[PDB]
Amino acid sequence: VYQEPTDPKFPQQWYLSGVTQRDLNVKEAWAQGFTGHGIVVSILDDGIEKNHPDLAGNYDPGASFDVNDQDPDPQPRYTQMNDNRHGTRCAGEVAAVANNGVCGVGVAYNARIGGVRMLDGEVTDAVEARSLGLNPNHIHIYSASWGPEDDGKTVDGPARLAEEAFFRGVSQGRGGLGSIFVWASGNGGREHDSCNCDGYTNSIYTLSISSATQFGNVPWYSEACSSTLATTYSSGNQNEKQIVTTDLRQKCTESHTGTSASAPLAAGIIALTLEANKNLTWRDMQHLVVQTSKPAHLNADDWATNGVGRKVSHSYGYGLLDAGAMVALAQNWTTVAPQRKCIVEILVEPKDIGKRLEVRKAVTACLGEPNHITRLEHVQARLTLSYNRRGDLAIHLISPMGTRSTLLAARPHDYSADGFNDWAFMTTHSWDEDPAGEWVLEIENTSEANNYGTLTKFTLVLYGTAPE
Amino acid sequence: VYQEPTDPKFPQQWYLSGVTQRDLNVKEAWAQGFTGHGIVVSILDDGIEKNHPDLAGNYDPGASFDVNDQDPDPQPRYTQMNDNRHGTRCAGEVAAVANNGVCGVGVAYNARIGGVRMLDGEVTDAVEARSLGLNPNHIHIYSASWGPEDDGKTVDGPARLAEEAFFRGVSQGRGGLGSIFVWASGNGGREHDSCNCDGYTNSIYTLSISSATQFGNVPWYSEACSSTLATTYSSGNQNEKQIVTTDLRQKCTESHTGTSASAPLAAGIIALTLEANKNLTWRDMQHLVVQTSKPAHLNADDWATNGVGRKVSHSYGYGLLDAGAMVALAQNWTTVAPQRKCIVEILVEPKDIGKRLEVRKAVTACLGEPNHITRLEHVQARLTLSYNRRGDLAIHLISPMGTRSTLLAARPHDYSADGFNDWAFMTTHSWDEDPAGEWVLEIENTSEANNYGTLTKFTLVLYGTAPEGL
Amino acid sequence: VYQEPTDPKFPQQWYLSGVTQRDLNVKEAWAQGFTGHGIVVSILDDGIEKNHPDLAGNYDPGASFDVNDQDPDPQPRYTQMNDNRHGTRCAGEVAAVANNGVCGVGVAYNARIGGVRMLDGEVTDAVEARSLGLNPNHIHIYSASWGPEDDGKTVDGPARLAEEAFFRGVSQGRGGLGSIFVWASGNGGREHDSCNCDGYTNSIYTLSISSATQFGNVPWYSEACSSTLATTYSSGNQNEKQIVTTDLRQKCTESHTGTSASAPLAAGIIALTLEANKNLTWRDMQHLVVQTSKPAHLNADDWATNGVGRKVSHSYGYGLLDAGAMVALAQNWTTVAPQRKCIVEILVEPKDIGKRLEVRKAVTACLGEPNHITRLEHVQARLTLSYNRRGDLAIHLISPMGTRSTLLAARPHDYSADGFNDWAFMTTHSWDEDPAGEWVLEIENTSEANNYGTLTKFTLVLYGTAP
Amino acid sequence: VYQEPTDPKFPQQWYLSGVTQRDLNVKEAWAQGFTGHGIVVSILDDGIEKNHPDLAGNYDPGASFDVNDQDPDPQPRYTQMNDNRHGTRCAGEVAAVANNGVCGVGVAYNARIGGVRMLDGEVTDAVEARSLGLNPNHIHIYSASWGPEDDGKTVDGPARLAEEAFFRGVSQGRGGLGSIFVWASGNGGREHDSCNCDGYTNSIYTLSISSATQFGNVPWYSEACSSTLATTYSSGNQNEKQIVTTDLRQKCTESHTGTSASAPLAAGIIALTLEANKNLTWRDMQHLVVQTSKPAHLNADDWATNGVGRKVSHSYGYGLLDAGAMVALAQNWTTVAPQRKCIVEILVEPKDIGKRLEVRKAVTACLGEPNHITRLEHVQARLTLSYNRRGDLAIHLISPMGTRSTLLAARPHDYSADGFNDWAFMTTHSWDEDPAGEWVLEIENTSEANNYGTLTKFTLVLYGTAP
Amino acid sequence: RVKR
Amino acid sequence: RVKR
Amino acid sequence: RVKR
Amino acid sequence: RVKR
Ligand SMILES: *[C@@H]1O[C@H](CO[C@H]2O[C@@H](C)[C@@H](O)[C@@H](O)[C@@H]2O)[C@@H](O[C@@H]2O[C@H](CO)[C@@H](O[C@@H]3O[C@H](CO[C@H]4O[C@H](CO)[C@@H](O)[C@H](O)[C@@H]4O[C@@H]4O[C@H](CO)[C@@H](O)[C@H](O)[C@H]4NC(C)=O)[C@@H](O)[C@H](O[C@H]4O[C@H](CO)[C@@H](O[C@@H]5O[C@H](CO)[C@@H](O[C@@H]6O[C@H](CO)[C@H](O)[C@H](O)[C@H]6O)[C@H](O)[C@H]5NC(C)=O)[C@H](O)[C@@H]4O[C@@H]4O[C@H](CO)[C@@H](O[C@@H]5O[C@H](CO)[C@H](O)[C@H](O)[C@H]5O)[C@H](O)[C@H]4NC(C)=O)[C@@H]3O)[C@H](O)[C@H]2NC(C)=O)[C@H](O)[C@H]1NC(C)=O
Ligand SMILES: *[C@@H]1O[C@H](CO)[C@@H](O)[C@H](O)[C@H]1NC(C)=O
Ligand SMILES: [Ca+2]
Ligand SMILES: [Ca+2]
Ligand SMILES: [Ca+2]
Ligand SMILES: [Ca+2]
Ligand SMILES: [Ca+2]
Ligand SMILES: [Ca+2]
Ligand SMILES: [Ca+2]
Ligand SMILES: [Ca+2]
Repeated sequence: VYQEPTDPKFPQQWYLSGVTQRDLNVKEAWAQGFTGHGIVVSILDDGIEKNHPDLAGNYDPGASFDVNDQDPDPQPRYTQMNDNRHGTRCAGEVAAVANNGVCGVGVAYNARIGGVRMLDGEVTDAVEARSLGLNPNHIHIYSASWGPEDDGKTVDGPARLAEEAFFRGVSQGRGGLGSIFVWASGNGGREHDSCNCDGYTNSIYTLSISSATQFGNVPWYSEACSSTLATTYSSGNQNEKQIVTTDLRQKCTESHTGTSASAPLAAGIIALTLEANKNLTWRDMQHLVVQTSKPAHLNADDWATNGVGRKVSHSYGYGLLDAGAMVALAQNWTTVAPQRKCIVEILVEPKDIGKRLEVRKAVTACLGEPNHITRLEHVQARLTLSYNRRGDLAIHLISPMGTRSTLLAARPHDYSADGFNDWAFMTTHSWDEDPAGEWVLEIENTSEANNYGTLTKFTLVLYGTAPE
Repeated sequence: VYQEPTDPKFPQQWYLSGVTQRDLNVKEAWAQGFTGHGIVVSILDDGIEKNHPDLAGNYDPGASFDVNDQDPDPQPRYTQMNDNRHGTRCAGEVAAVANNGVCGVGVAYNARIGGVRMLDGEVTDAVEARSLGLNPNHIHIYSASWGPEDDGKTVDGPARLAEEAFFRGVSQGRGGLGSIFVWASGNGGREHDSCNCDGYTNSIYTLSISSATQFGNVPWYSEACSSTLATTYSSGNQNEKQIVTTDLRQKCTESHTGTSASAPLAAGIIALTLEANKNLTWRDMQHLVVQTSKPAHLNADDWATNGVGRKVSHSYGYGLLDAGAMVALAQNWTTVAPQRKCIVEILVEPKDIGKRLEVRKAVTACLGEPNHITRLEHVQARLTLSYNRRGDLAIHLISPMGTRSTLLAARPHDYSADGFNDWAFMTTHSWDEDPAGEWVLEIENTSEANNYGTLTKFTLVLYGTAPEGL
Repeated sequence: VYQEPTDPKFPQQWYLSGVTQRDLNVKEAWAQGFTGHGIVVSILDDGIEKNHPDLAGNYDPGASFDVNDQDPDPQPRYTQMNDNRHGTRCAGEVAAVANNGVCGVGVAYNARIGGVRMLDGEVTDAVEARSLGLNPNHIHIYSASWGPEDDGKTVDGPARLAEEAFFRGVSQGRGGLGSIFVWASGNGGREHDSCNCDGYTNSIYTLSISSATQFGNVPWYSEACSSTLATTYSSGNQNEKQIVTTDLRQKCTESHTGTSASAPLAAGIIALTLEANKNLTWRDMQHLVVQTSKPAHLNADDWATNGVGRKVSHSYGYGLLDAGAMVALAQNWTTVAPQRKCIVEILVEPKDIGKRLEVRKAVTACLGEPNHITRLEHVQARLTLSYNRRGDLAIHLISPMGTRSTLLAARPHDYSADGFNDWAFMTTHSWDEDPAGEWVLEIENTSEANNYGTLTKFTLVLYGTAP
Repeated sequence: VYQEPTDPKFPQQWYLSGVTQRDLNVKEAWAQGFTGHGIVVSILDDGIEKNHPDLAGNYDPGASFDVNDQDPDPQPRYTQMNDNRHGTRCAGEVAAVANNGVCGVGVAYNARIGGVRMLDGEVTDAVEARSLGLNPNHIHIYSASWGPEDDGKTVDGPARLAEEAFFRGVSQGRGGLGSIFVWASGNGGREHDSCNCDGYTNSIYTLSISSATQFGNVPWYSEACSSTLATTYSSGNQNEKQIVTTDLRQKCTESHTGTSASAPLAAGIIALTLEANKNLTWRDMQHLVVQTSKPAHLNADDWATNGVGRKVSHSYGYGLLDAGAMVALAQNWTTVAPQRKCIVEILVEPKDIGKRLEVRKAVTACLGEPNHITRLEHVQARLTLSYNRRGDLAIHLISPMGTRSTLLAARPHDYSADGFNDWAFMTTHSWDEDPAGEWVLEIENTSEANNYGTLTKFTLVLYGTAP
Repeated sequence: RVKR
Repeated sequence: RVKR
Repeated sequence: RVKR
Repeated sequence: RVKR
């Protein structure tokens, strides 16, 4: 009879297992024999305390590097305030050692954990590209808890080399199965930030993960957006428990917070899933998350059912990750058909936005062509527009099957007059729906100011597979 | 016994077969039984006259589409000046039908030829992406004889979707072997244009092809650059012959000119090579071109030998394509090792360019890492700089083995004050060299004017492999 | 004797009159019989509630128009957050009706007040040009409390048609005497914005007005720059009083704030001045402001005396406006000599700014030519330069007589790499000085960062007269 | 009574006095006693050989200056090729001395002639501004035979300071009557250049002058456009006579060519007109040119009659200048009413140009406003558009009274993808018409290529008067 | 353009 | 880039 | 884009 | 600027 961890803080890890059956259902995966054996996970952050008593046992030099110092040692730079404890805390959540009488345990406590020190300095394009593409054939999963500023005023994403790294990793990583990039959706909730304005979380190459409080509420730091895929527990208000993990200076903390705690927990769960089926492709993994994530017990004011009967929320994606279900579905999973990419120009003849603009277009989804799609995966609405007050805009995309995705909600702190230039707002909400039919783009000025601008380009890019 | 084409204009196709032997040596490939059977080539241009008497026989609807009109019919739009005859002329050079008593023959006269009408209208990013990614598993080779303005003033390249199309095609096309993109290097010679300022020819995903006149000289329209890979014959001065091919309105022309005639000729030769070995990857193909191309009988004032003993020219790349050699070396070719990508940041601290600037850096080429490279393929010198008069700049990159690549030569008509923003000047001149050692970047003001500017970023990206064995 | 207004809120209008002599000293102008009679003022903003109980009496349809909707009615668009109350508030400060038992009174309570609705929509070049050039021979004074974004990151100014409107109005307005354009200097203080990066306030055609708190301190929203001409009171911290005026929905407010309250108060004072002397040219008016404004009681850490003995500050220009003095000097005033314009190319050959750059040049100010100047008015330092981080630059201009004008102070939020393209930084601090001598331009990187750039053009344009 | 010049080359000056009675009709003006006395003209070019035997007599140091070298002496820089003979040739056409037994004579042979050396070096904004604004109250007429490159590929005009200079000179020059700026329309005919792409000739402040050959044909170098006002004779084909004037090294030439010969001849004629009436304003002068210019004998394929019955051509404006008529009409001229400026925003949203675009709008011409216009003068169609191949565009503007002005004809050498940014195409063809009614803008792709672009702004600016 |  |  |  |  499988014996759960004996670590001193395991009882405090309410999110791994805590009766109430209000957790990530990890114990069920462990019992089936899945704990991360043979899986390698790397934390792209400010470094990893490789000699930490609860990490040393699973530390992997091969999944580590210091890109900031161009050296193989990822040891964090120690400071009075412990500014560079971020990476270490994330590491522990993925693979803190189990049954060693120290702190708690990671989701994949038998996996190998490494760290890439790349945030402690100027984070250039080359630095991100080298981090994202480090040991594509040794590291299976990359966990990144960082991104553009979460002030609710910025629109930024990977540059040239990083963009190449993402595609390269997804195509050639893991011997062609594709690197798995797990991302924290963002902490700009209080600023009303939108994670669709974050090119890393908005990327189709990453599994953007959001948070939920112990009592199943939307955390105060949570950013809503249509690109989020799933959720994992994290910190909440003053009365809710937080995450337990390894901290700098060989310590143990019970107060790790934010979406930064959610991404690594997801990485751990994804690690268990890989052990259960090492042949899952980067796309297979996203399919598993969509099919097994549970919306139950997660409160939100926007749960909506899509065209294929699944509930989705802009705060939680498809719901809370379910380790047990993930592992179970992975075992007999048939790898998905080749990825098709259908590009359709909705308009290249300018249109005035004014107070509100609606663009409707009948789409055949490349019918009669090799990229014909009948089962959607990611959907990108590539917009190029000019507006005087960007944050006043709210953009929605409605699929033929009626699924209304909020590509962009109002951002009160965004006063930019720069608009958007070929920005690819991405939605996961129409996953598995048939794209054939009439699509509708909605752009509206949520303010009473008499704002103005022009939509000059709208390209709908559909990713997915052919009938089956 | 091999009986050459009996077509009326075949004798005039001096570049396919000449009495002097100064040709593309395709007859040798044909004799070995390689004429393009089973290979599909698509011309990305202004359309293809699919009902042309010398094209109909090889026309392939599956390798065709009209992106400008979102329709499957690639028929060109007829006008008084026959403005849209470009695609048809290129098609004929690749696969004009043989022994049918009409006009001449294409290099791969038994290949299937298709056309994508995408230049007759607004050529948007989405248009290019749909063209480059059309039937990745049916079309083997794409031939593109177009690019940014060749006025010697512009710096432009593929945008977001096209860039994705290129990599997607090279990764997933041909069932994972990679789509083969053949490109015309440019006709801005008279304007002193540089093809390294053309993101399509400068791309590592394309085989950029230049031209040579009948007497082996640098054509007047030829643009020099380090990204060019090989050459094919084409038009020259008033006393030199030109290319024979299918023209609009079911006609036959003996006066096709420019690098637009060279790219399709190269596509044809690449079609023969694929028939000889259907399993060559997009990289394997580039390796074959580098190894077989002949610098013989091609005049240039810049032939230089690289670190591995091969002669290279900024006007001809590694030389004239050799169909016979290509096909010969292709047959029992061993696919190359996995591609490694080494990114190295040379300079973080800004640097005054002034009159002249030299940046030297010792490079280990990712020694001790998974992307360690000891055998180079493409090399990109990614520069971000500001200058007041761009055209006055001349940039050179010197490999540890001493190969000096001209990344950018002076462009007298370029008065831009825009500089370069992460522009990846690419060189094929250090192919197969060991990248370990000291690299040198040279930036100089070729003018006597008081120009000024700053080099703010220089990232060296090395593509290649590591000499294994097992 | 003269009787002061009986309006219910007049006592609350501490800036018009108070126990302390810390006011605009308007009462003294009123007593002399100057209250705005015969003067027409127009508020270029989001509209004017023309039937407001404290505005209706002085409302003038001829000084009004709705450029946003191409219609003559300037009524503002009503919204629950009263977004378009800006114009109405400014109108009341200029000419709210007096002795009518409602709210307070305007500085020129007998002047006619109009409004141009032009900010409630896309503010195009044509919109600004039509607004600035509305009834040049009926409207004497235009009051504009708006401008480019005050985020401390932008550099913007009038476009082609608006630039034409400005010069056209200054040349042909008021039958050739010139339209008087009063401008609010900006509310980007908290962002460390510089009003020299605002082409409207930085224009020589406008009287840029700054603010001072009730206790004579630099308001938190105040932007410093060398183009500011004078100051008027306005809001300050939580312990200082604010401006009283007419608000939307026929209400009365005691909490109008910002430089938007200062411009209209200045327009009112300028209206009184015009009544006292209808023949003052647009330049005459600026001369009066320079000569009569008072530094006294206005606290700043940069008060400096210029070459002619006057104290100037980048926060207050020449000081607080003095209605009494303005009106007094206007009566005994001889219209100034014709304006001369001396253009001098300082450097056409590039220079590396690097960490610090100093350009010295001996200037004869067009000696021996028709544009010879011996008494300065506006001074423009036209710069064209490239730099990697604009906000790190600090630019100073020193006149032969030693007056150091800060053309541009550091703007921490300005990360632009666009530099400046023939931007005319303007200074009013050398007014009346003799321009002959050596001028010095100073450009310095105030940051420890490794910035870089080049100054490619420096044209000094001198405006002024000869005896 | 009056005796015509006895100068040796006067007989060769066929354009002045010719028994074909096919000339500029200057003799008629001379006879009435108008030869330029008291009028000052300045040539803005590469300098003037002030000691030339046929110029010295009329040379005026006060109308001269060397802006290139910041010195008063305008002497041209001598070169083996005499590259800098341009200014001297123009000077002679305006005021070469008469009856002195040397060369020929100028149109205003008793006027004072000066020269500004400003083209022999970098022609900066400041240089143009100082040249255009040199001695506004001493120089009456400025003659400029230069402009942006005439390659049929460029769109360029005056920069910030030059723009100011133009407006300043027109407002304050000649004691407020306005400086008169005469401009050569351009020699890019062979390149199919359009003078509406030249901001100097396209300016309303300048009288743009075109050429006509001896036999009354459109010269091969002639550029057509709607901003040209009138014409004067000049060189033509190998079988037609050319202009006689003073050349460098104290020589005399009979082969001066191009529109550069036309502008100074027009300046001379305008000098005679000023002597006949010193109080004509810069606008009065343009009115005289419009009313007195004779289309007769000028061959063109586009003569069209406008809404007020006058014939106009894009090659000749209103026709050949008539010195006699000019002088005659000047004497009895009543200065025109004040200039109104009506700005009207035409678009409500972006229009796709595609293959062809037509924009129609009903215009009231500021009815009910101070700028209401009933009699047009200049008309500007301010366009902001993007297109992939600029030279393929042809733009037309049709006035309510049916006058179709070609704002832009195809320029086969223009491959620019930069479009136009608030470019003010100007037409003089609707002069005196009533602007009230429906205006129509036409933009068409004259090529078979499938070009594309967007018109994002169209502002119609009407200049003129009311009764 | 912003109101002040 | 900011840590989360 | 121009044809070559 | 070119002379004409
Ligand atoms: C590319 O690639 C391709 C392929 O690939 C492949 O390759 C290979 C090679 C490898 O590499 C792999 O891996 C790969 O995959 C190629 O191709 C190839 O080629 C080759 C060449 O090189 C070839 O081979 C050859 O062959 C021939 C034959 O022919 C053929 O063909 C035909 C038709 O046409 C037919 O009929 C036939 O049958 C054939 O066939 C074939 O077969 C096979 C089987 O084997 C199969 O498999 C296949 O499939 C088929 N195919 C076809 C083609 O068809 C021949 O001729 C030759 O032979 C020769 O040589 C050899 C070697 O060198 C030798 O051998 C020898 O043999 C013997 C027996 O006899 C032996 O002994 C033995 O041993 C054992 C041990 O274990 C025990 O001890 C016993 O007891 C003993 O007996 C030895 O060992 C061997 N050696 C060796 C080295 O191996 C033979 O013999 C021969 O020889 C000759 O002989 C003759 C007669 O005898 C002589 O002559 C004479 O001489 C005298 C003197 O005294 C006098 O003079 C007289 O007059 C005369 O007559 C001579 O001299 C000799 N020589 C020598 C050299 O020695 C061979 O086999 C193949 O086949 C192919 N394959 C295919 C797939 O195709 C290609 O090439 C490539 N290309 C490039 C790019 O390079
Ligand atoms: C994965 O694929 C390999 C073939 O590469 C196969 O041998 C192996 O059994 C598969 N394992 C799983 C878990 O699917
Ligand atoms: Ca533990
Ligand atoms: Ca965010
Ligand atoms: Ca044939
Ligand atoms: Ca080129
Ligand atoms: Ca009142
Ligand atoms: Ca400001
Ligand atoms: Ca004479
Ligand atoms: Ca021209």
